[PDB]
Order: sequence, then structure tokens, then C-alpha cells
Amino acid sequence: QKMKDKKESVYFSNQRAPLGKSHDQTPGLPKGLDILNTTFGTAIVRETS
Amino acid sequence: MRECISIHVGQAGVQIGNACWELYCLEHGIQPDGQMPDDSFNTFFSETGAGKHVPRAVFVDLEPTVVDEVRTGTYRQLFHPEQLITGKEDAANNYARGHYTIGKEIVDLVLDRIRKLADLCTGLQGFLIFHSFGGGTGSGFASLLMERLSVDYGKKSKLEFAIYPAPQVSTAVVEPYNSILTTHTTLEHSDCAFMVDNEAIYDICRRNLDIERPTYTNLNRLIGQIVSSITASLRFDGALNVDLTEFQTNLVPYPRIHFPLATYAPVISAEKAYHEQLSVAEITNACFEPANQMVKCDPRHGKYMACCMLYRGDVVPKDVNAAIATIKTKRTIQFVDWCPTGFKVGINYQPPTVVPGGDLAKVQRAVCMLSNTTAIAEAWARLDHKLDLMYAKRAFVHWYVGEGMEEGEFSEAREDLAALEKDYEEVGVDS
Amino acid sequence: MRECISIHVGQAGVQIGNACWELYCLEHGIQPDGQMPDSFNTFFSETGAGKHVPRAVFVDLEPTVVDEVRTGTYRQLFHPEQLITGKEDAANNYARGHYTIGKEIVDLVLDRIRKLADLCTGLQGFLIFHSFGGGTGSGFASLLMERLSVDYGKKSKLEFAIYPAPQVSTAVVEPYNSILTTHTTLEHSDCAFMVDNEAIYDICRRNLDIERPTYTNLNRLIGQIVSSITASLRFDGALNVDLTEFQTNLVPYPRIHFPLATYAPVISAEKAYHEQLSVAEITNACFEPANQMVKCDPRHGKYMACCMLYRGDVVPKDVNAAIATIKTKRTIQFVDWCPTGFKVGINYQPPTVVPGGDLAKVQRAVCMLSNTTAIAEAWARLDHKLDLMYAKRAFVHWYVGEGMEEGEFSEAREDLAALEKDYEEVGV
Amino acid sequence: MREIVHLQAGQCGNQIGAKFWEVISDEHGIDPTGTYHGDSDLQLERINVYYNEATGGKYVPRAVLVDLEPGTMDSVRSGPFGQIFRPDNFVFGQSGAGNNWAKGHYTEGAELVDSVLDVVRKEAESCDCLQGFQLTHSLGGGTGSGMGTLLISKIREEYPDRIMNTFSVVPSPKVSDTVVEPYNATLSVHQLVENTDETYCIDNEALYDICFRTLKLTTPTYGDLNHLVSATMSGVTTCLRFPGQLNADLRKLAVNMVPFPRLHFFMPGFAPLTSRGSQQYRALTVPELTQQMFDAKNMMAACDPRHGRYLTVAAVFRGRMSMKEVDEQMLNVQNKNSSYFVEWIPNNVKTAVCDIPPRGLKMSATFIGNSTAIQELFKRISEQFTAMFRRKAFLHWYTGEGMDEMEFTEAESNMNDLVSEYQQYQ
Amino acid sequence: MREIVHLQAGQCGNQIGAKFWEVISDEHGIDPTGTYHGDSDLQLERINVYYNEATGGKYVPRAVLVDLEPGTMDSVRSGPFGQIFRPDNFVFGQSGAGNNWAKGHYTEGAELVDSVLDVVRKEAESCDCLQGFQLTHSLGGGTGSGMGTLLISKIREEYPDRIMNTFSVVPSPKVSDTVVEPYNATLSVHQLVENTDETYCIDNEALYDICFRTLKLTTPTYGDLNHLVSATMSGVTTCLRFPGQLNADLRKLAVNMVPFPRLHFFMPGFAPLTSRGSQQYRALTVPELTQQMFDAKNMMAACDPRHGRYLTVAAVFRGRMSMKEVDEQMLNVQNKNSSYFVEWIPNNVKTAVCDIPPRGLKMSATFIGNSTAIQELFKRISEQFTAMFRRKAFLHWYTGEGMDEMEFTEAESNMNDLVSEYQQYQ
Amino acid sequence: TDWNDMSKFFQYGWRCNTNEDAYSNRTLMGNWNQERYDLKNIVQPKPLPSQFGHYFETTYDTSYNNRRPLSTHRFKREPHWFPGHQPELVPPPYKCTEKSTYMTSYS
Amino acid sequence: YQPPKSHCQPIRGKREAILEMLLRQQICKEVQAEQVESVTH
Ligand SMILES: Nc1nc2c(ncn2[C@@H]2O[C@H](COP(=O)(O)OP(=O)(O)OP(=O)(O)O)[C@@H](O)[C@H]2O)c(=O)[nH]1
Ligand SMILES: Nc1nc2c(ncn2[C@@H]2O[C@H](COP(=O)(O)OP(=O)(O)OP(=O)(O)O)[C@@H](O)[C@H]2O)c(=O)[nH]1
Ligand SMILES: Nc1nc2c(ncn2[C@@H]2O[C@H](COP(=O)(O)OP(=O)(O)O)[C@@H](O)[C@H]2O)c(=O)[nH]1
Ligand SMILES: Nc1nc2c(ncn2[C@@H]2O[C@H](COP(=O)(O)OP(=O)(O)O)[C@@H](O)[C@H]2O)c(=O)[nH]1
Ligand SMILES: [Mg+2]
Ligand SMILES: [Mg+2]
Repeated sequence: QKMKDKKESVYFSNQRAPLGKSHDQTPGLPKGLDILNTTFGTAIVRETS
Repeated sequence: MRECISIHVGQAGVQIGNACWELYCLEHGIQPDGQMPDDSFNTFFSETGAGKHVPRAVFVDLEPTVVDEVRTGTYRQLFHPEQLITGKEDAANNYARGHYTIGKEIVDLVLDRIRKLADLCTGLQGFLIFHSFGGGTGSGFASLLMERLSVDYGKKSKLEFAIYPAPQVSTAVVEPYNSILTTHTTLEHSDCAFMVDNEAIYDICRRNLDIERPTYTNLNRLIGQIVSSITASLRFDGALNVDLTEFQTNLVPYPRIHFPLATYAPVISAEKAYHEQLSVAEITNACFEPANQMVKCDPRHGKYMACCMLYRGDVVPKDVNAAIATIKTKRTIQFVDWCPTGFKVGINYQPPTVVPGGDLAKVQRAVCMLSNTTAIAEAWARLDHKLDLMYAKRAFVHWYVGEGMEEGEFSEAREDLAALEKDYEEVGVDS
Repeated sequence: MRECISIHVGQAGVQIGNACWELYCLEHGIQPDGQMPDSFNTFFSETGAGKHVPRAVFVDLEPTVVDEVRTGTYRQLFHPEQLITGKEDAANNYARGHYTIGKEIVDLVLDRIRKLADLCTGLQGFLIFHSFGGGTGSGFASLLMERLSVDYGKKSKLEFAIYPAPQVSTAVVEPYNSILTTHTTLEHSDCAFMVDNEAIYDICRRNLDIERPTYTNLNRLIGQIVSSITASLRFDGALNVDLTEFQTNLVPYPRIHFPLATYAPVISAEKAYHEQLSVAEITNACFEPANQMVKCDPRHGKYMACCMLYRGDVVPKDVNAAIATIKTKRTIQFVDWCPTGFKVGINYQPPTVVPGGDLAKVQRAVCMLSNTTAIAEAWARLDHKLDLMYAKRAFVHWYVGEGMEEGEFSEAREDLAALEKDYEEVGV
Repeated sequence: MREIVHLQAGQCGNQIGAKFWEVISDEHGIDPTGTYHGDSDLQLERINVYYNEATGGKYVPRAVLVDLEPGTMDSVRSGPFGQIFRPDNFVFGQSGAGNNWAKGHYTEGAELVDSVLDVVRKEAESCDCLQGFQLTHSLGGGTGSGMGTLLISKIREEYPDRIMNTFSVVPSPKVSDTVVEPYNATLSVHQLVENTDETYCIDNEALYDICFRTLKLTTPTYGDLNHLVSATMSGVTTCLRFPGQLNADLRKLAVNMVPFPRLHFFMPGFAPLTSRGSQQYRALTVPELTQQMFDAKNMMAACDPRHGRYLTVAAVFRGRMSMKEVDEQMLNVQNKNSSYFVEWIPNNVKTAVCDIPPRGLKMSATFIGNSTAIQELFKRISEQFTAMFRRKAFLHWYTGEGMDEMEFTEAESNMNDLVSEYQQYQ
Repeated sequence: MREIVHLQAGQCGNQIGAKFWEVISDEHGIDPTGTYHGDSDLQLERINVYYNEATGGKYVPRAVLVDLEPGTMDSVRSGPFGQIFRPDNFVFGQSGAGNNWAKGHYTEGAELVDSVLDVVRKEAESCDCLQGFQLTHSLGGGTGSGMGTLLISKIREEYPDRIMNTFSVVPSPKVSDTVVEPYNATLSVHQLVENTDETYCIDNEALYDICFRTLKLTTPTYGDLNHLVSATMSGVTTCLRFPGQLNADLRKLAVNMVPFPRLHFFMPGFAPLTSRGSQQYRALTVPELTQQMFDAKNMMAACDPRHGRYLTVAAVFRGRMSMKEVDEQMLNVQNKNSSYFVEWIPNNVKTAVCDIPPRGLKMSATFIGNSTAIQELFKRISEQFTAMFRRKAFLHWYTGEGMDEMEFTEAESNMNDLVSEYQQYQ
Repeated sequence: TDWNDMSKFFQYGWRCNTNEDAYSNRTLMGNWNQERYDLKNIVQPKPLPSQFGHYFETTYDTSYNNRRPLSTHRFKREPHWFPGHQPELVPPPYKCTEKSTYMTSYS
Repeated sequence: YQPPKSHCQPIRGKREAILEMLLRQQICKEVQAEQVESVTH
């Protein structure tokens, strides 16, 4: 009943203010990105030693 | 084989220790039971003949119910039980309780444990202290622990990681008393004091990440991140290693002035980093943004005196130097005249490790700023103005005197710190 | 084995022995018929087929108290020749039961003791229960002990004698018999545990919640104490204590063998299970003057030797710690020539609770045998009781008219005076 | 290792203690038979503070139950939770102190104080590390106001370094049950200000107000008021018996809370109180507990904080929550109310977040306030005493007992000194 | 290879040596029936030191089980390792000595010596080259103190050229069992000096302090201390059974340990003693073993060597260790406390290294030390003897068994001469 | 610690005036850390969280503790040398006896 | 002094008691059970 109570109130301020998390970033991040194994930012190709 | 010994005092010590040691167990291949399924783990971990790794840290808190959950949790088999030191009753926001009755009861146990941890290492380079300025035992027991360690070891470096009281918000009432009484006995003993607060990390979590209403873990993870980045030059190879001894002697000009700030550059979530360019010239002026620093102060009124770059990841030097050469051109960021070009740069070849369930994004570049700044003198001015408000009406003094203290030590501490105000405003005038 | 022949003489002796043998039958698996539905050889002897008969003798000069027990629950348990009953009682007269009505029944009791002792192999001691305020248990017990010390010599005998209470009393000629039999028993008893009745009345009213008690409510306590003494002769333990260990570590001199008995956990079922009954908090209940069973106070004198007998899950570490913290109390005084002053014994068997009793089932129990100079004030009372009433020569004519000469009164009084001056040269 | 010996005196304090051991036992999962049946091992890890484990796994409590009349001590060995107490902690008297401070102090409290001090010392010396005492009583009647005050005076002598917590029941302003209440009240508060460390005042008028306009009940019973009192009194020792992210014991709530040794009269509160009809229209959130805590109608002292200024504020939050809401709510409750706090204390409030909520609630709080406005409460009793004493109205039952007229005037002077040394800090 | 005949006297001796035979068979890989269930060939190499060979390839210990009390012969066979003992080596009387040295030496301990001597003469002639004898007994009883000393005298008459060892359990200073303990203790130490070559003093209080402070056990039993004693006794005969780089038997220890024939009272100890929670975290190295082996709270006697001086010191090591760092650590522990060692000697420490550690441990070590602080053991016995003998207390039990008053005085004189002999080196 | 001869019987160990060691396990008084390290306590099973357990979970539980059912197994018995020795932990199920220096060196 | 009322409640299960007896029969029956040519040919 407590998880049911939390599920009835998902269209709430629980959207943009959870207890420990920030915001569900899956609607802002493309498809299945595997957030743990992803290195953001540009990298250098290390040609011309 | 450069090794570090950590000392975590109090509730703010033990919780930060849990976060940072989780990060250390994850940076190396260390499971929470202690098994590793390379020799870079020597700085923070020892070895045992059973293939077992034990951290080089002591947890001390007279209130037991902070170490009890550490003992009951899943990290039980990692920590040495004899390195987990608890008492029977807390210091209760009193310098005198943690400095004069059970402050001296457990000193011969903690110093024994530190000595045994020192005989098992060959090259020891310093001590990391984790305590809270406004607590009862982080202000009482740590402040005499470091004064005893200064006479027991000598030529090592004592660096403290202090939770300075936040400007507007605060927890306790007698926080100025304990803060002013623990900064009196650390000025002539400790070498340097990298210090943060809690309000600024709240603003950083609200703004730079998307997390509203965070817990203490969401701040302790950032604290563990910067503490790892400071020591990252020890256990990982790089172009320019920075040792534990060297950021003890190019940030502090005079032994009374050893209070820098703290800053982590790429504090950002997956969403905002996924659009962002993370060039060196873009994250090194995020360090100089007043919004991104873990002490609330405006450095534009203040005067920078020393800085320390700590870089990790894929970073080439001339991006760094062409970035600092841009720093010196703007009129807003202004140094002090008796200091010429005063940066210290260090490169590491290891990107930061993200923790599962964490909020930061796995990035390629990271910068840890430690900068002495004259603008930290405003915090001390507000703190001792707060005491002068409290001390006039003899508020809460009777809780201190009837606990082994003396009324004259309030005076001796306040006349000590009135000299810090006239110290900081003479190193900022035109020479 | 580790056997022991019990001798019950008098109404007090047989009424104590009823509860004692009920507790003995119920501690082992022995039914009231004497059948089991080998640690019982101390008190019971097996027959060929299936029956265990006791090793006791029940002697009385009147038949209104032994015919009670052969028409009751345990009428088949006892051997119907071990119940020796007389025709006419001594009637509160030491002279009658020592010289007139006792000179001619003691041969039968001697024969019964011999026939119990030919079945005996490893005899260790004699348990003698009687009272000091009667004619049978004062005179005939004295005659029996005098004959037994000659027929058996060095074989030990123990004494559980109901001493006359200081304030309350039953009879009138109590001090005469209680001094004569004390003078006689002095040289023929290896140990003699004094028990009062007023003190056990206070224990029942105060420790237990049962008030307006009966003689049964005291006899159960006495049976529990005597079960704790011989507990190390039947059950295994960390520290076994036998009867040769008893007097070796208690009496320092052959004339001083009068220790005080104490049972520590005495609590009813309403209050027993709300307490943390460790050996620590119940071993200092033995030193409480309210729990003492002679109506006296050990703080009036010096402790000389203490024997601590334990039951149940007693770990030697915790009794050692509690005992070594007992000596750090300035209330308790020990004599100077006994620097240690303790003897311990631990039995693994928990005490056996009797249904319908007043005590509660517990895991730990302490029996204390403290030899104290405070027993000298027990001699002063009946000493003054005699010389205040002997000077008018009251109640003498039955004594001097029934086989007793006049010099025995003066001789017994002189012996008691020598005892009183004997207990005062030890305390210095 | 920080345990508390609990003391109950008088019939009112005895019923309050009975409800207290109702609430603690159904919080720690203790059956009426004394065993354990709780649903987690976090309840049993800190059973130190209130329970002693006897042989057999039975958790008897550290309750000292004493009264001068046995007519209520048979009702105190109550139905559900009266058999958990040990029978040797009940200490009875024959003739009850029939609304007499003097009888409860001198000729019927003195012969029973020596028989209650031995069991108190027996329980106190059998502790690993004692933390303090709670004494639930009243100041109106005879046996509580006299005998508990004598107990406090005797206990403060032999343990000067412990915590002397009292949960007092001050006479109501509007409707009182007796008439000789002012006499007992002032002669009890004379020795309350000098021998204790923290005093909580609980009025029955404010409790009736709470049970009427907050829980929306028409005819509340005494057990309802006792349950509210036990609920707030259980909320101040939570952080020392349940793990959390910011802990505070009883000394924590004294060092931060009293600036002077003789200004230690608090006034409590309880945040998540809502009616049955408004149960499902109120989200349980921090800005609601914070709003209700500082409401004047939410409190169990008759004085409202609109008249005075808070010296220091305590707020023991419970439940799994975030620190930033607590911090910004405490900052905004001071910034938006700048005319109702003292200017010479920078941070008046004090926060402490435990992690275990009460039974059935998710997030809760506990208010402990030291306001200047508590001086009106003593002003009323001083007014009634000055109106009553000048005609020597009921001195016949006091002076014929072993007291003089001079003892009343010193209590009146101490009342005037408490009141006069509260207006300076306004 | 040197055979050893074991002797047990009294209840304490019988319960110590049962556990000793348990650990000896446990490190030789012998099941309780007697069969061999080991893994290596070294375990069956020198098993003749402690065992005979019976039919069917089974092994029986070379031990004699002596006590006056018939009840304790049941407690040995019914123990966890009772099947291995031969029933013909159980000798027993009717009644215990009753804590009486007099009848344990003259009355009932002098007609059963014939059977024990027949068993020993029967069994010590079944071996190839007997090295000597061992004895485990107590000084505070009547069997181990009376019959044991008479046994030592008779064997010393029969076999003068062998060695004699004794693991005595001396009376503890402050905890005690018997009121007549000094009477037996003085009169046993008087008989020990002329008849033994090696004597070890074991205090029960020292073992309890070990089990409290080092092993962190909250409720040790008597087997909990017999285990420590048995571990010590096995570590002095390690080079007799397992090979090594520097072997040393009992005679070589005696030669390099005691300088004059009366000063043979040692203080034993065991090195790798850790708590349950810190044995996965502590690496067994030689600087760890030798730091706590020379710690003054490790040894199993109630004598403090900081009060005295070390005449000679032995240290027998087991395990695969270096031969440079053991001698470095011995000079490390010999040079820095220059005041705790006698100056007129070259070398105090005796170092012997055995290759095979106990099966499961990494390395282990055993301590044997002659100290002038062993005289403090005899002052507390002599003081309690002269406090009780001057009032002629508890004397008729000893006098009535056929003893004179001058034996007590002459035994006290021997004790005082022994004390004054040790004071020359302090 | 050892202030004088009677310095003990007040510190710990030798002590008979406190409520420690009368509380059972899972109560956290006195020696409880060394009792959970005992081999008897390790083999005791751990129950699953069964109703109303969402009230009694802490931030340390939801941040660092890993909630997963644990299988319970017995240990093969091995010789103990000193009291409190627990060799039935650590990797090798059977500890072979070490070999002599000659056997290792000369081969 | 009445015939005592043995309030014998089982402290153990019926199945475990049956298993104990079943083991005990075989164990007792086995524990009671542990206890051609000349040389020149
Ligand atoms: N940033 C941060 N601050 C903390 C944390 N834990 C405690 N604090 C700070 O600690 C202050 C409270 O004082 P403490 O140091 O925890 O008290 P103590 O000295 O440990 O003494 P105790 O009351 O026994 O815990 C609060 O104002 C917090 O700002 C933490 O995990 N992160
Ligand atoms: N404690 C206790 N005392 C008893 C009991 N029965 C008798 N007495 C005591 O015995 C004393 C007198 O002894 P008697 O009952 O007359 O028995 P007796 O010694 O044989 O003397 P006579 O009956 O005259 O032959 C009385 O003072 C009682 O106190 C008993 O069952 N328990
Ligand atoms: N809240 C509450 N108040 C009570 C209770 N019982 C009595 N009182 C109050 O106590 C006052 C009487 O004083 P009381 O403490 O009972 O007298 P005493 O016990 O003899 O000292 C009355 O005004 C009641 O309002 C109760 O159960 N709850
Ligand atoms: N270490 C140890 N000491 C014991 C043991 N059993 C008894 N003792 C000690 O032995 C002493 C008494 O020995 P005792 O029974 O008189 O031996 P006896 O001569 O055969 O009677 C007591 O002080 C006990 O402390 C044991 O198993 N281990
Ligand atoms: Mg703390
Ligand atoms: Mg009769």
C-alpha cells in the first residue's frame, strides 16, 4: 500500500523533486545510452606522435 | 610507495569517511568485503596474507550510534574493528567536554592506533583530518589530537578537511563558541586547512546538478571526490605529480594564514554534460566562477594570494597554460601585489570514477582548486562578531566553565583571533 | 558410591524428613511408590526387580507422628522397618529420653543402622535432623550420637538442629534440654548447622510472599538447603566438594564447628522472573542479615570461613569476580588469621522445584555456610535463660527423679561457659 | 550505554507513565506479556534506554512507581501493560497526601522517600552509564507535588552531573479541578527551579484545545491527553535510541537550549496532528510540519509565543527526509518572524534529524521551546497566591503539619524572582 | 628422537593434560579413536616421543592418570578426547585428600604410590631412550600437591640422570579457592626445589587477564584456560618432534636457562594470541610475535618482570622464518631495556627455531623466562602462611594425620632461603 | 590501566555491578562486536524484510548497504590452537602442514 | 504432601523425537558391536 500510494502520486511534485535523485533524465537523453558506461565531452584522436 | 593516513573525527568525520572510502574501494578493484577479484592501492590500503586489504584510516566518535551502523552494515568486513574507536557518551556541543574529561580518556588509544598504522608503512607523507568546526568532538577531540600528533611525529604534514559553519544557515546555537575555541588551538599547530561549508554545496547541488532537496550523502560524495582528486597525484602516474608535502608549502605564506577555499570544476549531471563542451579553457574558468565554490564568499572583493591547479584525465599542458594566461588578463580576477605569478599545476593520467547511484556524470577532464584568498577573512569577522554578540550577555558560558575550562580562555581565544583580522588586512594592502 | 545415611529423630526430625525425601524423590525420577517410570545411590538403594528404597531411619518415641507417614502418600516408599516408633514419649524431658525411655530402644536403632550399613559400600556421613527443645530429639539423639561415635569412630556426622528461637518459643523447659544436649553434642558432632524457626518465619513473610505459613513452608526451605549440601555427591561439576572438604575448609579448631546456613534466591513466582538473577546479584544476598536463618547478625562478629555451594549454569569466572568484589566491602569483617576465607563449589544441576511449593524454578542457587563468631550471642541467650531459672531449681524434680544426677546441670553450664570464653579468644 | 531510569509519582504522573509505557512498548515491539514481536532488528539494538532484560528474554522496564494511596496503583498495574513492571518497584503508602504539599514532604513523604531511594539507587548503580532521570508528575495535588519534589531534591544531591528531566502538569488557567492548587504549585516550583535541568510544562486546557480543534473530537477522554503527552515525551529521546544523520541526546537538547542555569522551563509541541476528516487532504511534507510546529494553537502550554520572544528553539525531526528543506525552513521561520526572536542569539533554533519515524507515521517532529512568554503562566499563579494568602485562607492544613508561614513567602519570592529575571531578556 | 613419559596428578592436572593430549594428537593428525588421518610424513616421523604403537596401527599416549578422587576418572574418559587413553593407566583411590597435604603425602597418598610407581616403571622401560618426565598439578590441592611431590621424590630416587619437568599451578594472589591454600603451597614448594630440574608457574588470574584483555572473551571456562596451558606445553617440545634449522630439546633449554641448581622457576607464555575480530587483519611477523611475547601482560604467572630482572630468557619459535631477524629482534629486546637484564651475563636470550608451525597458523613462538620477580610469588605465600600459623589455625587436620610442628617451620625456612637466594641478582 | 594492585575489578572483565553481558545478542552492549565475529553467529540465518519494514530503513541502508538475501553454509571443522582461534575462515579449505627448509631449498 | 502432578509438556517436536529414537537404535546396536599355514610352508 505504500508503493501503491507512491504510484498514485507520480503525476505530482515527485516528478521534479525526488528525495535523493535529481530528475528522470531518460526523456532528455537519447534512447538507451547506458549512462554508467559513457564518457561525456570531446576527446583527442592522438594522431601525430 | 607514498602512503596516507586518514583520521575521521565525529559524525561529520565518519559519514564523510563512509563516502570517501566507498569511492576509494570503487576506484581500485576493491569489493566492500575487502577482496580484490597493479600496485596503486598502497596509498590507502594495506595487504594481508589472506588476500585481504585493510584501509589506513581511523574513525573516532564518542557517540557510538554513528560507527554502530558502520559496524552493522555491509562494510563490516572491510574496516579493522580496532581502528573503529567509539566512546560511551558524546561531547554535546561543548569544547570542554571533548577537551577536558573524555577528551583525554581515549587519547592513549587513538595515538596507539596511529602509531601501529605508522609502523606498517615505509614512506609516510602526511595526515588527513576530517572533522567539523561547529561540532562537539570535531572541535574538541580533533583539535587536541592534532596538537598531540604535532609533537609525536613532527616533520609530516597535517592537512585538515574542515566543515566550516555556513553563513546564514546553521544547526547549533553554541557553534560560534566551539568554532572560535577550535580555531584558537589549530593556528599554531596545523599546517594548512582546506575547508568547505554546507550552504554552498546546497546551492551547487540545486543549480549545477538538477537535484533539489539533497541529503548529506549528496554532499559527502562531492567531498570524497575532491579529497580523492587531491591525493590522485600520489597513486596514479602523471606528467606533473604533486606530493603531499608540496601543497603544504606553496599555498601558505605565513603560518597564521593557512585557510584556503575548495572548488571542483566539472560538477554536472549527465543531461547538461551531454550537450556541453568540456574543454580545459571552459572548465578552468568555472573554477573562478563565484557560483562554483564550496565556501560562500565573493572573491572579487578579496585578493587571491596562492592557487593550486590539480588536473586529471586527458589534459595536455598548453591548454592549461594558455588557460591561466587568460586568467591574468581580466580585471575582475585580481591577485595580490607581493605575489607574482603564483599557480601550482599538477597533471594526472586518471579520469574520475563515478559511483553507481551517484549524481555526477562520467567525464574526461576534472579540476580541483585550492586557493588561498583574503576574502575568507570576512567569515572570521562574522564569526567573532557573533561571539561578541553572544559573549556580552554571558550566554551559555556556565556550560563551559563547570567542565574543566576557565573563563580566561575565552578571552585568550578571542584576543588570538582578533589578531587574525589585523593579519589578513595587512597582507592585502599595497606593499 | 557417595552414599549418606540419614537419621531423623523426633517430631521435628520426621516432619523435616518428609519434605526432604519428597524433594529427594522428585529431584531424581523416583515416584512415591518408589518406581522409576545412576546418581541416586547417595540416598536410594535398588532392589532386585525395580524399586528404590531410601537409606534413612525415622525414629520417634510416640506413634502419632510416624503412623502419619505410613498412612500417607509415601507409605510404600519407606521400608516398614526403618520407621521405628516407640510406645511412650519423653514428653519434653531430656532425662526421660536419655536415661529412662531411651536406654532400651537404642539397641533396635543401632541394629537398624548396622543393617543399613552392611548394604553400604562408600559411606561418607550421617545426616541427623532433630530439635533442641524436646525430649526425644534432645536426649535420644544425644544417646544415639554417643553410641554412634563409638561404634563407627572417625565416620563423619552432620547436624541440622532446630535451635530455640530468641523471642518466640514453644515449650517451657526448653533451655534445660537445649543446654544439656549442647553439652553432650559438643564432642560428638563434626559439624552442626543451627537453624531457628523465627528467622525462617521472617524469611517466609519477607522474601517469599506467603504469609501465615505452616511447618511445611519451613521444612521445604530446610530440605532445599540439605539438598544443596549433598549436591556434589551425585551430579558432575567444575568444582566437586565432598564431605571431607566440608570440615577441612570450615572449622579451624575442633571445638568450633557451628556454622550458619543461608540460601540466597528465595523468591515466589510473582517476583522471580522480573529479576536478572546472575550469581553476582544473588551472591551478595547471602550476606544480607535479613536472609540469615539463625536470628542473629554476622556483623556483630568476625567471619572465619565461608563455604559457597552453587547450582546450575554458574561460570567460575563470575563467582570468582563477585567473591573478589565481596572482600572490597567494609561492612563484612574477616578474622585476621584467615586471609582468603572462602571455599567454592559449583554443581551443574539446577535446583529442583516442587509443585505446590512456595519457591520458583530458577537457574542459579547459592548455599552459604559461614562460620562466624556471631554465634556466640546465641549461647549468651540460653545461658542467661538457664541461670535465671536454674537458681530457683524449677522443673528439676522430673530430671533428678528420672535417672539423672544433679551434677550434670552444673557440668553443662560450665561447658557452655567454656564455649562462650572459647569464642571470644578467637576474635582477637 | 546511555540509559534512563524513569520515575512516576502521583496518580496523574502514574497514568501518564502507564500511557508512556504503552507507547514505548508498541514502538519497540514489546508484547503485553513482555517478550519481543517487532518487525525489525533496529528496534532492539537500542533497548538499553528504557528496558532491562531479565532472565528468559523478558524486557522489564526501569520504572519507579511510587504513590501515597494504593487506590490508583492497582489501576496502574493496568490491563494491557501493567504486568511488564517488576513487582518490587511498586512502593505504596497508606494515607494519601490529600492535596497537601506538606503531607507529601514531611509526615507521609519522608518515611517513603527512604524506601524509594534504595530501589532508585539499586537501579541506578546497576547501569553501564546512566544518562538521567525523567519524573512524570503534577504540581497540583499532594503526593506528586510534594513527594516527587523531595525525590528530585534527594536525587540531585547524589548525582549532580546527570540530567534531571521533569514532565510537569501545571494547573490550567481556565478550569481547575481543585482549589488549593496555587499553594502546592508555588511550593513545588520553588525547588523545581534549583534542582532540575529541563522542565516541560503541560496544561490540560491546551490539550483539550488540541483534542477539539485539531483532531476534531467532541468528548475526549483522559487517555487521549495522556497519549498526546506520551507521544511528545517519547520524541525527545529518539536520536539517542535510533540511528540517524544528525543525532541529539538529552544533554544535546540542554547545552544548546538553556543559556542560563535558572531559565530552564520549556514548552513542547507535536507536529503531524490532523483529524480524521482531513486525513486524506493533507500531504505529509516538511513545510507542513514546520508550519504546524510554530502555530500557537498547536501547543501544550497555555501561553502563546505572540506575547514573548523565543530564547532558543529545539526541533527533533524524525523520518527519512532531506537536510536542505530543514535548513531553509528554519532560516525562513527566523527571517519572516524577526520581531519574535531575541537579537543577541544569532541562531536560535536547533535541528536534529533521526531516521526512524513513530508507529504508522512517515515523517514527524517534536518541538521544544524556551519562550519569554512562559512568565505569564507563573504570573497567573502568583496572582492567585497573592489573592489567596493574604486572608490566610487554607493555612490551617499546612501550619498544623510541621511548616511555618515563613516558608510560603520564600516560595513567593522565588516566583517573583523567576518572573522578574525573564522580562530583562525581552 | 627422545621419549617422554607424561604424568597427571589431581583434578587440575587431569583436566589440563586431557586438553594437552587433545592438542598433541590434534597437531599430529590423530583422531580420538587412535588412527592416523594426517597429510604429511613429518607427523608420523617422531610420534614415538608421546605415543606407543598398539595393534591395528593405532596409537596410545604415554601418560599416567593419577588422582585420589575416583569421580574424576569418569570426567576424563567421557570428555571430547577420552577414548585415546589406556584404561590400565587410570589409577584412583577411595576418597580425595580433602585439600590436605598431610594425608595426600603420608596417610592415603603413600599406599597408592606403589601402583603408580609400578605403572611408571612398567611404562618407562618400554621406550628406547627416555629423556625425562613431565608433571601437571596444582599447589593448592591435596592430591597434586601431596601425592605429586612424593611421586617426584620417588622417581628422582629411581631415575636420577633423567630430566624432570613440572607445570605447576601456583595459588593466585587475589582470587582463590581454598582457605588452606598456603599450607599446601609452602610445603609443596619446599619439596619442589631439591627434586626438579624445570618448574613452570601458572596462575589462574594471569590466564583470566589474558582471556579478558588479549583474546577478548567475555566468559572463559576452565577449558578456556587449560587450552592456553596446553598450547604452552606443546611449544617447548616442538624441536623434539619436528625438524628445524636450530633444534633444542628440554635438556638444552635447562642447560642454557638456569645458572644455579635452585633457581629453576620460570614464567611461560605464548606468542600469537589475538582477538576474534583482529586475526584476519593482523599479519603474523616476527616483530609482531616478539613485541607481545616480551609484553609483561602475556605470561601466565602473576609476577611482573618490571619489578625485577631477567636472569636468562628462552624463546622457542615455530614456523618458516628467517634466522637473521629473530636474532636481530632478540638483540632489539635485549639492548633497549638495559636495566631489565642482569649485567654480568653476556647473552640472556635463547633462540631456537622449529620449521613446522601449528597446522593452520603462519608462525608461533613460546616464551620461557627466569626472572628475579618470581620471588614475589613466594612472598605472598609466606605472608599468608605466617599470618595463619602464628594462631595455629587449621592445624589439627595436618597434625592429626601424623605430622609435627617443626616441618612447617623448616619448610618456611627453605622458602625464605629461596627468596633470599633470588635477591642477590636484583 | 594498572594504577595499583586493585586497579582491576573496576575497569572491565572482572566486574559485577553493571547491566552489561546480561542483555542478549542484537542489543549492542559491552562485547557485541566480538560476538558477531564468532563462528556461531555467522551461520545464523538472516530473514527477509517482511512487511512494515519500509518504516525502519535508514539513509545508510539506502545509500551504502546492499540489500540481498544471503545463503548460509557450514564450515569444515579445523583444529584450534588458542582460545578464540577461527582457522575455518580464510581461503584454503584444508591447511596443509608446511614443509621444512631442506625440502623447499634442496630439490 | 500429595501425589505430585507431573506437568510434562514436550519441549521437543514429535518428528524430531521419532528421528532421535530411530538414530539411537542403529547407533546403540553398532556401538555395542565395535566392543592356517605353517611357517615353513
Ligand atoms: N557537509 C556535511 N556536514 C556534516 C555532516 N555531518 C555532520 N555535519 C555537520 O556537523 C554539524 C553538527 O556537529 P557534529 O560535528 O556532527 O557533532 P559532533 O562533534 O560529531 O558530536 P555529536 O553530537 O556526538 O555527533 C552540523 O552543523 C553539520 O553541518 C556531513 O555528513 N556532511
Ligand atoms: N522448623 C520446624 N520445627 C519443628 C517442626 N516440628 C517440630 N518443630 C520444633 O520442635 C520443637 C520441639 O520438638 P517436638 O516437636 O516436641 O519433638 P521432640 O524433639 O521429639 O520432642 P517430643 O515430641 O516431646 O518427644 C518445637 O519447639 C518446634 O519448634 C517442623 O516441622 N519444622
Ligand atoms: N492530563 C491528565 N491530567 C490528569 C490525569 N489525572 C489527573 N490529572 C490532573 O491532575 C490534577 C490533580 O492532581 P493529581 O496529580 O491527580 O494529585 P496527586 O496525584 O495526589 O498529586 C487534576 O487537575 C487533573 O486535571 C490524567 O490522567 N491526565
Ligand atoms: N587452569 C585450571 N585450573 C583448575 C582446573 N580445575 C581446577 N583448577 C584449579 O585447581 C585448584 C584446586 O585443585 P584441586 O581440586 O584441589 O586438586 P586436587 O588436589 O586433586 O583436589 C583450584 O584453585 C582451581 O583454580 C582447570 O581445569 N584448569
Ligand atoms: Mg558523534
Ligand atoms: Mg514427640
